[PDB]
Amino acid sequence: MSSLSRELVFLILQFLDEEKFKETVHKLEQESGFFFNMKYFEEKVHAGEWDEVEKYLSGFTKVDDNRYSMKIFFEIRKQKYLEALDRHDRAKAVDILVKDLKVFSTFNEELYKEITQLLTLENFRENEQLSKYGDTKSARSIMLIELKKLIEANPLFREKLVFPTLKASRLRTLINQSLNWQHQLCKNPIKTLFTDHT
Amino acid sequence: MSSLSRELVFLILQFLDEEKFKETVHKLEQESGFFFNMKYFEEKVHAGEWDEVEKYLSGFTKVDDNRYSMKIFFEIRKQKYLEALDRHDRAKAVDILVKDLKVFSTFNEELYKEITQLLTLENFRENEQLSKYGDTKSARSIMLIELKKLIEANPLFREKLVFPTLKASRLRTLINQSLNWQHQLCKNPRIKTLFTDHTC
Amino acid sequence: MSSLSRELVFLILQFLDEEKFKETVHKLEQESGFFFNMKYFEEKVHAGEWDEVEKYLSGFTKVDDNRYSMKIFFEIRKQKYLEALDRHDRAKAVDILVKDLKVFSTFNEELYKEITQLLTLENFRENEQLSKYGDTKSARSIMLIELKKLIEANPLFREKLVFPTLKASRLRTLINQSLNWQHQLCKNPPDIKTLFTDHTCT
Amino acid sequence: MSSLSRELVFLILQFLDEEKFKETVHKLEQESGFFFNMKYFEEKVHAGEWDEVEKYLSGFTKVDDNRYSMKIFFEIRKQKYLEALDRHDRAKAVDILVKDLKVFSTFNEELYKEITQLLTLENFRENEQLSKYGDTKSARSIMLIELKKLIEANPLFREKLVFPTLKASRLRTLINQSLNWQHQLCKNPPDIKTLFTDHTCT
Amino acid sequence: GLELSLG
Amino acid sequence: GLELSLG
Amino acid sequence: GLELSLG
Amino acid sequence: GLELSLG
Repeated sequence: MSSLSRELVFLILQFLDEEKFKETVHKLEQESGFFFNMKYFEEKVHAGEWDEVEKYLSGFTKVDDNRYSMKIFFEIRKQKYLEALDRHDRAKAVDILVKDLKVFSTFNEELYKEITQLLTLENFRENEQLSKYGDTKSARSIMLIELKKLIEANPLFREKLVFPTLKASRLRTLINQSLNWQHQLCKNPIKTLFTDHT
Repeated sequence: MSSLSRELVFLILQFLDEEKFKETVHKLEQESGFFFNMKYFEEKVHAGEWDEVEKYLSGFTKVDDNRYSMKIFFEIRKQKYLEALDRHDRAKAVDILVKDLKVFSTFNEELYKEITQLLTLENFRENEQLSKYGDTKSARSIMLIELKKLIEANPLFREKLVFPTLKASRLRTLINQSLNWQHQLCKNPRIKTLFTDHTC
Repeated sequence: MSSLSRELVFLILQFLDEEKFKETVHKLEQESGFFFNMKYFEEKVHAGEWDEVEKYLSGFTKVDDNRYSMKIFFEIRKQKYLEALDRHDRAKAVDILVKDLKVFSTFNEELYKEITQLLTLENFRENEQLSKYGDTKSARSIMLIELKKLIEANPLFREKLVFPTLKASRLRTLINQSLNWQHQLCKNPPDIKTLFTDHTCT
Repeated sequence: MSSLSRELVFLILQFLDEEKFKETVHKLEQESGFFFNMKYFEEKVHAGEWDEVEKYLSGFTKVDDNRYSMKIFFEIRKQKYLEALDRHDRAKAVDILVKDLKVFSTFNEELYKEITQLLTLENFRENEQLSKYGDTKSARSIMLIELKKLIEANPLFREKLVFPTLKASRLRTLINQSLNWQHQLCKNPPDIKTLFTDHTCT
Repeated sequence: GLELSLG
Repeated sequence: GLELSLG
Repeated sequence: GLELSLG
Repeated sequence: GLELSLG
């Protein structure tokens, strides 16, 4: 990508947000990988929308890219798992354990066993390391604080955490100039943006 | 929306497609409701991604807008239901029957009952009208043919099915002109940003 | 079976009850089919123990024996079904509907359809015929009243509903007499060891 | 003593068996705790009826009564667990692990840990010690082979494993003798009415 | 009378 | 027109 | 001997 | 400490 194209994505991001296309904004952020939206990330973590969180993240890093992005996913899947235990859905808890958490077993053998053994507890807070866990809403908040730090420290997010700042509707402003350049000369000043004004 | 703004969305759609941001293209199609992408729709129906299908459609019509769009959702939710039965997931089948299909009962009480009674069959192919449903793959395909017709006839989609045609990268070309307009107000020649107007 | 043998089963029932072997008493009632114990049946219906209810009944009648015994099983399985709906366990509700209730369809096509469609209601009390079903506890009670009538009128149960009346421990008394008859044949009359072989003095 | 009511149970047991009341035989075996029917136990272990298996055992011993009977319950519950794993029912496996296997957690922390971890294997035969557990049928039979050694060696079963020796139908001949004691008291003479009350002509 | 029904 | 049906 | 074990 | 942990 050029820096022109990269900059153009940002203008588009601003435009889409102003026109209130909310889901398109975050799909664009994700697929371009140019801007990571913390506010959005927090909102999704609090709502516990775990599939969307991992999907949004996936535009910026994969699970095994580095030790930072590896702990990010681990933390998310650990909370997913604990919530499953907490509503006593042991069917879901085991599924998460095998599908989502097993990748971390390869290099953390003992930890994977320790996490597995929480299945046999009446309450996982019987484990002293998890004894400090207070409710879903609070646990999510606590975890979110940890994630924000991990992302801000992640070298793959390094140039991605700050939106530029622009006068509103910069894209519309540029478009207007093109009409000035086109719709000048030959025709001034409803017709399209599809072809040049003459 | 002006026709300016509407056309600008189309430019954006072309750009996004060229940069291969596929998912962003379809979110924009959906949220703007300006262009319905058949190719995409087909791809998702074949994949059985019903959640996304209904979500994409939701950008263009509600279930009760008209008889065409009503039959479209009905067909989609019926196939959803039958697939649930076919994988023997009767918990999901009942969930679909109440959440998705119940709205159609009011208008057809008898069909809803007939469809409900399929829960108790060993195979819904015991019903003669459904005795012909041979595959998940094939059924989706048959159904898709029907949806395309329903969509093409639907008055809410009628003017939304054909993309305009533009030379490649029209938006990139327009942006270029704004840079030409900015720098022609400069003193002498002969980039930096699109964020503020460029000068010397 | 002789009526001697039949009577012996009753003695045993009394003995088993006195020794408080609770489950053995009702297995014997069931397997012999000689006595249907209402008191026990009621207790189990209130408790909602449906698998044991149908198993106890199965010692006396099958579902298709007669129109009384048909309605009895239908009522039990209907309540079973409604309870599943009431706890919103639609997975269980459909399992019941297909395994237990489908047998009644052949001869009731329309009712089976009507019952099936209760799955799609927010609450089956939206159906006017069921609009009065207020409690699991109360429903069981109402239904139980109906079953008692059906059982008492059922021709297969008609001579099985009343226990005889006996002095306490009749079996122990009889056993005692057998020991008296054994030892009165003695010409040295210690002592008597066991019941496994006849006693003698020696 | 109560050596009577114990003896009287065997007589009743024998009778119940002659009349083919199978389930009454085993409830009584279980509830009296007087005779352990190995033949029945094996039949139920092969059939995998673990609930009936364990409740039958309960009439005889608890999990913590002695080291033998505690290996007895563990081997059964382990098998219960592995079977769930093998049919890929991970939900049932966790419940078995927690309700049933969890008792052994305390003195065998580590064994319980190794055993929990089988949930995450694609097939638990990937574990070293389980590399030969192959088939359900064989697993049940192999375990049953040792359970048998364990039940027989257990002090609580040692006197309960072998049935007494009796002429067939010892209870009926006794009833016959008791009625004979009734009628050599009466005048004047082979015609019976009931066992409920004592026989009198004259 | 003896026929099956919902309530 | 566009009647809903099973087939 | 009577120790509980995996196999 | 980037090591993963329960805490």
